Amino acid sequence: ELDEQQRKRLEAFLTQKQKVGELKDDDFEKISELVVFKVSHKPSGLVMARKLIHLEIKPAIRNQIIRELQVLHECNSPYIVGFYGAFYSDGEISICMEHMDGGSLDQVLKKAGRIPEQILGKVSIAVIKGLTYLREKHKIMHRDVKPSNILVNSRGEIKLCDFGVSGQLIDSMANSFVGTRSYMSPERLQGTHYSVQSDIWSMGLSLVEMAVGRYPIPPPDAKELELMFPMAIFELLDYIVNEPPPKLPSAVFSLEFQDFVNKCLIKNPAERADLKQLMVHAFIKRSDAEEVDFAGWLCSTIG
Amino acid sequence: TSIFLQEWDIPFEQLEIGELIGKGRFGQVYHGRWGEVAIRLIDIERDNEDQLKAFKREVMAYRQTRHENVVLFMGACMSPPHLAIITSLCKGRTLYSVVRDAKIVLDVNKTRQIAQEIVKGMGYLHAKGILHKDLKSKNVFYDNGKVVITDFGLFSISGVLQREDKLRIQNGWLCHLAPEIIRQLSPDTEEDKLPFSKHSDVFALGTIWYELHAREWPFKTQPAEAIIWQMGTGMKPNLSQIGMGKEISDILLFCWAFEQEERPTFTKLMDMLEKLP
Ligand SMILES: Nc1ncnc2c1ncn2[C@@H]1O[C@H](COP(=O)(O)OP(=O)(O)NP(=O)(O)O)[C@@H](O)[C@H]1O
Ligand SMILES: Nc1ncnc2c1ncn2[C@@H]1O[C@H](COP(=O)(O)OP(=O)(O)NP(=O)(O)O)[C@@H](O)[C@H]1O
Ligand SMILES: Cn1cnc2c(F)c(Nc3ccc(Br)cc3Cl)c(C(=O)NOCCO)cc21
Repeated sequence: ELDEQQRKRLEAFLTQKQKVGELKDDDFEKISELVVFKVSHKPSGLVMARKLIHLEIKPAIRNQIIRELQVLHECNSPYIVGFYGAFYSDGEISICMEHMDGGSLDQVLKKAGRIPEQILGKVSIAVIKGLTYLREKHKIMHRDVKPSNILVNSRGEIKLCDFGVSGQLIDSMANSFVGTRSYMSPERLQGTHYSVQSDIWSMGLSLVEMAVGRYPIPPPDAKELELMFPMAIFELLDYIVNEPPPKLPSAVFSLEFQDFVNKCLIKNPAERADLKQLMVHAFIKRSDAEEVDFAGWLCSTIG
Repeated sequence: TSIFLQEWDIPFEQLEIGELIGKGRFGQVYHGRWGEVAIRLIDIERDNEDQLKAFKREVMAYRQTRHENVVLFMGACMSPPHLAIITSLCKGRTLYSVVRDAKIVLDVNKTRQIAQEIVKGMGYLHAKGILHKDLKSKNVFYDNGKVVITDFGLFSISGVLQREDKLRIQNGWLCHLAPEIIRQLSPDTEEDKLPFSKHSDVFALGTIWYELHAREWPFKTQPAEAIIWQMGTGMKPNLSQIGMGKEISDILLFCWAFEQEERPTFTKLMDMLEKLP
């Protein structure tokens, strides 16, 4: 909640906020594909990340969307990605956000073999305080925590994106893409009342996948665990609800980390650790007071 | 290798293609002139020739169909890579649009009657040995008491599922699928090899029966993954939270039965709907 170097650039972000004004398609030139695109803005020299979501609906409904989306101009934190603006062009709503040259954590995990414990500690702290910021300052939960929605940069800060700030955009979604990797909590799969605890589960499941280099459900057999060091969708979801949660191997990781992810992956959300309990857990106290050049790891790992 | 439109009993001289009727996952649906008609233009990639070889057989099966509650299949011409399915044009509104309109009033008696009409048409299609496998309120049309079924059997050759290791689910699709189908879904599952049956179509009608009274799809609040698990393990809503009697709830209990064999046939379902207040 406090720092001066983090306040140094977040206000400089608000200096770059002045010339953003309003935004339309012809302001942008496609630079590259990361559906999201890295784009070059010309009314102002910022290079931006503009995300296009294809939806067709009456004008007043998507105007209600933009009203709900402009709240992102209000939320500012070193742990959540900054917001430029949201306009409607060619029947596809655009969300303009910070471009983070490191990408998402799933594609850097695809680049590396596995992500070491020390980096995942700093990742845990920032995700916890990011979710804490959203819940305590804006009364919102993320609803979609997963490695593809956690971004990194060469400066060394990591931020949460694709969080649920708008309600009508949930219902306005024409469709959804369900694959073989699911990060949804058991309580949401069973359709019960859910809170930020579901985001804490998603964080825990994201952490173990990045630690071991493989999506951990179903758990691998003995031969696959040694080498590291065809399933329908319903079979996976029913495994998440009824079978015991995934756990880290007991040999290569510290007790603090193993207990940390175990507290995050408790099926009962009332017994699952909350953001406050995680803030006191021994794993992040230990990780917070560590000297790790995150920018050095990234730039040398991804290249 | 080709189907001519001169092979059809509807005498065909000219066909005018008009404006687009609406957006749709499967091909484009234009206005037409023959009387006005509904033309659905489809593209085939000229692969799986044996699958379109079966598409021709399924189309010739449509030729023997004629029923007051089933859209009149009028013809189909295939000059690869382009195919076209020509059916009678339905005036009025989709049951999807009618059910979600504030001005339209849907008492228990009209919902009983609308359901009975869909059952009559589906009973015919089953008797002819045809599976609809994509029954929704967007494929049923309602014009002041006239109820017609549309788009039967298209889902087999549809290709509405096509990201890498990620299957595409649209909003209302899952809540119509019986549990045996829901448990089969996979990022590389295909429409031609899904275990559809007469029982699966009865399940899809049970979804419409819920939609008629709640006037919204079941599992409206919840995301796709939650719907897949809840429906796969047999969890289903009821209509008591809106004050519907046991008679109207038993319809769902039978149609949505977890075991296939416990679901009634359409003839038996027609009997059940006759005995409502
Ligand atoms: N601010 C950003 N900076 C850099 N890359 C970004 C940024 N926002 C999004 N991306 C990239 O955009 C990709 C796709 O984003 P997204 O639309 O969330 O799909 P996804 O996260 O990969 N999977 P899903 O969220 O289920 O659709 C991610 O994998 C990131 O690499
Ligand atoms: N015979 C018809 N008369 C009138 N409108 C029709 C007829 N056939 C199709 N349509 C309309 O054409 C549009 C596209 O239909 P279709 O391709 O079947 O998609 P859909 O079933 O409505 N939704 P989806 O299943 O997601 O593709 C819709 O607006 C239909 O109502
Ligand atoms: C449901 N729903 C409601 N509000 C939403 C919202 F604001 C979203 N995006 C977003 C939010 C904040 C920031 Br900072 C950056 C982004 Cl890109 C998304 C989203 O990213 N969906 O991705 C779906 C797959 O394509 C979804 C939202």
